[PDB]
Amino acid sequence: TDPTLEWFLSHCHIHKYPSKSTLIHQGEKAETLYYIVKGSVAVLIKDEEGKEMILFYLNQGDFIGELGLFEEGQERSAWVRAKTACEVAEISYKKFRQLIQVNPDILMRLSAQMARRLQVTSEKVGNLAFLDVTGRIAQTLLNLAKQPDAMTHPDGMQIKITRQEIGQIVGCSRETVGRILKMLEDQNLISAHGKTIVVYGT
Amino acid sequence: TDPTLEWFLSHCHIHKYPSKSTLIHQGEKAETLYYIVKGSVAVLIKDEEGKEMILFYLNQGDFIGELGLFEEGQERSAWVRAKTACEVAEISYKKFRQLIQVNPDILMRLSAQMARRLQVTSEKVGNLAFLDVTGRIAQTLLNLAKQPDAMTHPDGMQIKITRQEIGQIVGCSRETVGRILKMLEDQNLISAHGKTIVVYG
Ligand SMILES: Nc1ncnc2c1ncn2[C@@H]1O[C@@H]2COP(=O)(O)O[C@H]2[C@H]1O
Ligand SMILES: Nc1ncnc2c1ncn2[C@@H]1O[C@@H]2COP(=O)(O)O[C@H]2[C@H]1O
Ligand SMILES: Nc1ncnc2c1ncn2[C@@H]1O[C@@H]2COP(=O)(O)O[C@H]2[C@H]1O
Ligand SMILES: Nc1ncnc2c1ncn2[C@@H]1O[C@@H]2COP(=O)(O)O[C@H]2[C@H]1O
Repeated sequence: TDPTLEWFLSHCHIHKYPSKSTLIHQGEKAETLYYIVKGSVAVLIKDEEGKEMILFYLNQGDFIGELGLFEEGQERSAWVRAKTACEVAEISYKKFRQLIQVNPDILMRLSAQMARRLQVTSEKVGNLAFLDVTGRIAQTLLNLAKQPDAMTHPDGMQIKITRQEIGQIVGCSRETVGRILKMLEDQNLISAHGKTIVVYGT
Repeated sequence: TDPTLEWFLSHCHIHKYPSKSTLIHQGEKAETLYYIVKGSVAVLIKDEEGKEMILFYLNQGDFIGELGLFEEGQERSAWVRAKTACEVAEISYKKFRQLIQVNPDILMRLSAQMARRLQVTSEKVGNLAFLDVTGRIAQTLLNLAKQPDAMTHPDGMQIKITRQEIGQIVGCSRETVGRILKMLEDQNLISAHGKTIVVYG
């Protein structure tokens, strides 16, 4: 098994949250670090009109609220809401700074996740800068197809995903998502089989 | 004037890069960490057609090429180009991982810069998703006029930047930048005094 996590978790409080609950309130003062024992979450930023953007999906095995760890007086950089019911560990920054001196691997794992997040977020900047809505929705589909949650299909990878949520990822209305998907079918690039979406040539 | 940082540099091998040189190409196998002693660099990504986007500006006191540190077999995720002449400290991941075990403070310092970079890059995501090109150019000029290299001017603040570099930051053609600037002058919000730009306010 993993003694390091075990060791890490023995210094945490664990708490459970129902689906759709807000784990992190943007703007708040950061003093605590979190680790997802079970579940999945969305990280998201808002427009001044209430519009929500989904930055990132995090799951079992992810730290959360780590960005304020390295400087005192930081505030949460974004919102995090419980995608499913979650089981979440919690430890203060101070205590977590102490664990680091005993075993820096826990910091390595955390920074490993920051590095990954930075790479992917950077790619998202690129999509936003270089691609129109159509292009962005295509890359979004290709990426979801590459996920392990992607069911295998004769014609390609099969994903299940809401239009609304596709909109929150690329930054457009769900109506716009729908019209674009319908065009991608016509172009014979995907299929919209009721619930799922089959991404051809994946 | 910093015990840990010197301690860190003492293990580094220094290299100098002339302006406009590329320290890191995207795709390379990551096996080295960098630290900027002097100078400034641009981190950027290219598009399949060659269009360039500036992700971040890094300066004296910034690690570079740290994203490949935590997993092996990784590849450099972007290009880093010398914006000026640079004095850069360098060290292998292998030897760097040992510095961590000896003193994890050096990791905390590294990780602290990574944290900031994620916040600012997520902010950029917001910028691009919620603001039209006009919006982004305005915001950009403001941010530039709040810089320390922002010379002072009686009408406001003055900055020196090309339209090319403005489009690389906000993601538009240099012909788009020009057109938007003309409009900002029309609104008496800036002045195109040749090379430089006066930002009223
Ligand atoms: N671009 C991103 N990719 C992944 N996780 C993010 C991103 N932006 C913010 N987060 C997470 O959102 C959390 C909310 O507040 P913190 O800044 O405390 O810590 C944050 C990060 O863990
Ligand atoms: N630039 C944008 N234009 C429209 N909706 C956006 C934008 N950026 C983010 N969104 C969000 O994306 C969501 C997708 O579908 P909704 O109609 O539910 O509501 C949408 C908005 O909240
Ligand atoms: N969004 C970003 N903000 C700051 N620095 C970045 C960003 N994206 C990439 N870099 C730097 O670009 C470097 C090039 O390759 P690495 O992945 O080795 O390490 C990278 C980071 O140091
Ligand atoms: N979406 C974009 N459209 C056009 N140029 C872009 C875009 N995103 C980044 N760029 C870059 O921005 C640069 C600014 O001026 P150029 O026309 O010289 O070349 C441009 C491109 O390399």
